[PDB]
Amino acid sequence: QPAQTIPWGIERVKAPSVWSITDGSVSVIQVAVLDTGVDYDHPDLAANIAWCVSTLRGKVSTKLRDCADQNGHGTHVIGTIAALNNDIGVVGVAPGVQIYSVRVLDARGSGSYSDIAIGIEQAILGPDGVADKDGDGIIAGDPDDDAAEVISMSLGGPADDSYLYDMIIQAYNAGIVIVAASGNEGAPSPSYPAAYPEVIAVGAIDSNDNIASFSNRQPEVSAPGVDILSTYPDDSYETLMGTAMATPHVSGVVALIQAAYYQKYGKILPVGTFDDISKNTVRGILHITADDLGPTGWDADYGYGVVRAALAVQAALG
Amino acid sequence: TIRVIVSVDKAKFNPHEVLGIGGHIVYQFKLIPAVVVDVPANAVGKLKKMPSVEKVEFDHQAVLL
Ligand SMILES: [Ca+2]
Ligand SMILES: [Ca+2]
Ligand SMILES: [Ca+2]
Ligand SMILES: [Ca+2]
Ligand SMILES: [Ca+2]
Ligand SMILES: [Ca+2]
Ligand SMILES: [Ca+2]
Ligand SMILES: [Zn+2]
Repeated sequence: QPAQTIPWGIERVKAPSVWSITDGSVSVIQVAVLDTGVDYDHPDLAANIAWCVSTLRGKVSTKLRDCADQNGHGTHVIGTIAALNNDIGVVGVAPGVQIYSVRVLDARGSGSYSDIAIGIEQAILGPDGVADKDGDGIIAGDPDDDAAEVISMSLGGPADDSYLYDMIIQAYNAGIVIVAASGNEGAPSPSYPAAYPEVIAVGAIDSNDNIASFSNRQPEVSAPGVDILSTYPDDSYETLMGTAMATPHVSGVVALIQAAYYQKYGKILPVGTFDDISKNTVRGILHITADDLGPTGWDADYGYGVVRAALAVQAALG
Repeated sequence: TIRVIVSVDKAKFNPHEVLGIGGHIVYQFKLIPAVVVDVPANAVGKLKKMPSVEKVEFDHQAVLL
């Protein structure tokens, strides 16, 4: 194992300075990552893997074997959120957050919308298979439940289907923050599900703060997505690009916001909307504390700007 | 056979109805009124004809980004 380095993207989103307050290791907080699966014994990820599930072929399996990453993309994404702060490898935006790895993409990195919908349902239900055990309407942030608080989707397609949208709505109503990649075709607007109003569409910047030529336009926010070093199978590391690598930076930031808020106040913040510019919701905070690049204000390249954890957490707590 | 996802009216739907048109249930959602089903390609019209079926959608493809 190589000595630990902090990848430029983790630096750029201002995560390291948040770690004295929280690294996301608040018990009620889980991040669900719907992707190719995970190298579940990777030394730099294992301790943060709380649940491994697969929805491939409409069959829900928690057999490790069926949940393992056979592509690598998922392992990389997960590493960007939650690689462990230690002496090896890399480090995530939220290096102590619990991860739910929900495998909705197969070896080829392609997936059915049906499987992905099922995947969102599983992030909501949690290991116990029940959304709201005690029946009080609180799901995300309810310590009595095991739902994830963040759903991270580094994937997309061109189709807008009603059942998948209805499941997205269910997640939002459960109080879950939904984050997705804008797409990698240099298109005028985001793929689905990033283009739904309930979801945070994320574009990719490179290391000189320019927007990637491949990044689908009109995102909500943007994040490091070119030359991003992270964990990769088997028990190794690799450097990749895409709006897929940006997405987890944002999910990490959200995790830290919700974790810091719950730690101080024993509650989480509402999810919020796109137009939100208050300090009273997750998305509002993300928007007002984003590094505003390009033209003043929201713009078609960067969205509201580059997410900044240090500032988002300060705004949440104050 | 194709895989499709049907949006259903729970007041008229029963998973056992699918077998009648040659199909089988793959997954019943717990949180929305929809079912994933496999059916013969020439059975799509019959599903549509079912009073419990409000919408039939094809299973689309997403890719890693
Ligand atoms: Ca939770
Ligand atoms: Ca590490
Ligand atoms: Ca549950
Ligand atoms: Ca509850
Ligand atoms: Ca409760
Ligand atoms: Ca391994
Ligand atoms: Ca701007
Ligand atoms: Zn079948």
